[PDB]
Amino acid sequence: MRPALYFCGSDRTLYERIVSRLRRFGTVLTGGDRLIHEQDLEWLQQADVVVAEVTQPSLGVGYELGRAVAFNKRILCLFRPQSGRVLSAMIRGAADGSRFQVWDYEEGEVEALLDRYF
Amino acid sequence: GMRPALYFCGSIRGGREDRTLYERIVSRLRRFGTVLTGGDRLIHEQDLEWLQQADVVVAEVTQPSLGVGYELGRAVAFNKRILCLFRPQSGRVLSAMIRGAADGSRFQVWDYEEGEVEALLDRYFE
Ligand SMILES: O=c1ccn([C@H]2C[C@H](O)[C@@H](COP(=O)(O)O)O2)c(=O)[nH]1
Repeated sequence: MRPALYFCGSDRTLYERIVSRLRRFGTVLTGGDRLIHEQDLEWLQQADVVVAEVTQPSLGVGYELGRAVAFNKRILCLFRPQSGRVLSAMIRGAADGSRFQVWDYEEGEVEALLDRYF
Repeated sequence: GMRPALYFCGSIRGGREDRTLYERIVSRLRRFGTVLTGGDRLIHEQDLEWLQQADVVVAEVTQPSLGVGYELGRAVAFNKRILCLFRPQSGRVLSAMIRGAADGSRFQVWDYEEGEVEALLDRYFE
C-alpha cells in the first residue's frame, strides 16, 4: 500500500538521518551470511527505489548496487565530497541522470535532497 | 575465442594498498588466459564490455571497494563464473554480501595467504 524503499550503507548519525527521512515516503525494508545475502536480494527485488550512501568504500554496498542495476531498479546514490575521497568511477560512471542518479551533498542538506528526489 | 577471457577486479579508488599483489595475480592469470583488464562513464562502459566478454571473473576482495563490489554484482547477474580471493591476515571480516554470495561452484570465495596465491590460481584453473 506504500512505496518500498531499500537503504544501503557501510556516519551513523547521517545514516539515521537518511533512514528517518525515507520513512516519510514509504516503508524502509532494510542465520549466517548466506541467509543475509538472500534476504537482502529479496528486499532489493521488492524495492521501488534503492538508496545508497556511497561515501565510505564498501564491497557490500557496491554489490547491492550492481544487483540493483541488473534488476533495473531506480537508484539514488549520495556522496559527500567533504570526505576528501574520489568516488569510484564504477559508481560515478553508472549515473545517467534518471534511473541511476549520483548526487554530491553537504551534510546539512541531505533531507532537502531526498525531499526533492521523492 | 581461443583462450579463456579473464577479467581481474581489484580496489583502485577504494585504496591501492594491494597493488603489488594485484600484479602478481595478473601475471599468473596470463598463464591461463587473456586478461582483458566523461572519464568515469568511459571507464564504466569499457569495464562492463570486458565483464560481458569474460569467461571467468577474478576479484581480490580484501580491500573494501565500491567498484569491485559493483563489478561482482553485475557479474553474478550475467551468470559469470567468479573467483574471489580474500586475505584473513588483513584482520578484516569480509562483507556478508560477498561471503554470502558464494555457492561453492559458480561463485567461490577462497581465503588465502599472499605467498600461496600462485598455487591457488594453478589449482582453480586446473
Ligand atoms: O578508475 C577506475 C578504474 C577501474 N575501476 C574498476 C576496475 C576495478 O576492479 C574496480 C575498482 O573500483 P574502485 O576501487 O575504484 O571503487 O573498478 C574503477 O572503479 N575505477
